[PDB]
Amino acid sequence: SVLAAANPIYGRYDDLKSPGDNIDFQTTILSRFDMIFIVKDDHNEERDISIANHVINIHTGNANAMQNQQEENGSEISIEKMKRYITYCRLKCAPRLSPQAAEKLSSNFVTIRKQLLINELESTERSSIPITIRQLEAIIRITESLAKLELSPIAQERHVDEAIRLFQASTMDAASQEIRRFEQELKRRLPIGWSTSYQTLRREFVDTQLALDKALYALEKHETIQLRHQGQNIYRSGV
Amino acid sequence: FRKISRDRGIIDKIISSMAPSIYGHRDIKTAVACSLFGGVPKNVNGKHSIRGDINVLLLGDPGTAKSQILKYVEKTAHRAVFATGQGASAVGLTAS
Ligand SMILES: Nc1ncnc2c1ncn2[C@@H]1O[C@H](COP(=O)(O)OP(=O)(O)NP(=O)(O)O)[C@@H](O)[C@H]1O
Ligand SMILES: [Mg+2]
Repeated sequence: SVLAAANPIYGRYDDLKSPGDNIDFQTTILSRFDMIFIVKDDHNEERDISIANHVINIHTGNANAMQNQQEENGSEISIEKMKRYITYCRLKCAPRLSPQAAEKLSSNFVTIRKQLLINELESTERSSIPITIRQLEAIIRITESLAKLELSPIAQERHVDEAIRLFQASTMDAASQEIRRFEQELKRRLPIGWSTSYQTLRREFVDTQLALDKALYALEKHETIQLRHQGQNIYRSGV
Repeated sequence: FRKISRDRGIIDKIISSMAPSIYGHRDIKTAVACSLFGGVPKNVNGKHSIRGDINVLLLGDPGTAKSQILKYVEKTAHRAVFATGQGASAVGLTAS
């Protein structure tokens, strides 16, 4: 196993810049990682307060007792016992996928491939973070490892759900990252506090055509619009 | 040492005593004092080790005693090494 740690180009991730400019690594080496995490300082004040209280509890030496209580409570295990347990799992078990797990994984592969295709069209360039058939095998290995914890001789639907969730939380999240006329049209034609049902906006804009969903993503990130009611109602919530 | 440590002004007398022939720059003298005494290095049950050393950057204009401060710290610290700019290679800094 290769566990690697790196900073982006420009050191801090530089969010408004393209990922293809922020990421040094070629798509060849990137594809060899089952999970790519892009880690960012969220700067959220509640989180920062929480981290500050935690880190103070580290430096004060409170954490020495806290970890021991957590271990004796059975909510945590030690370095030594975990080391032996990883060895035992690596020597006892090597699970297969059930047929149901196999189908869910296969359909998930075509789903994420479609997402990458449309994103490459929307950004009109090949993505730096890739999704390839090697990355299906990444989700397969993760599924098997998740079953390998409990020494289950087969992986099951639940393990595939967690494997898919982890891949979505890591490699997809790494991959995930004229309209100016249409947005001011929507601002003109939907005043504050009222709702346009989405499909009518789609018909009107088409009747003038993919600029619609870019406009909605921008206006939803801002306070001006709120996608109420299962996304059916475009609500001019803010300015 | 035990006697002078009792003085209410001892932190300030130490800080004033850092590089005494350099005028002003009490912030630099404070940063140098903090670095030269250092923090406490810590190790959380052996499972997580934490830096005790304090790293300091003197960023600024020419003719403002920065190099002289560093030469003083080379004079004063119990183990010290000094390496200017282009004179330091990657392996000459860490190991080779
Ligand atoms: N506050 C000061 N008190 C006394 N001498 C000073 C002071 N500021 C500068 N000098 C003198 O300025 C000269 C140059 O100091 P030096 O340490 O090389 O400055 P510097 O900050 O390193 N400038 P530079 O090397 O161009 O980045 C020395 O001979 C010092 O004595
Ligand atoms: Mg200098």
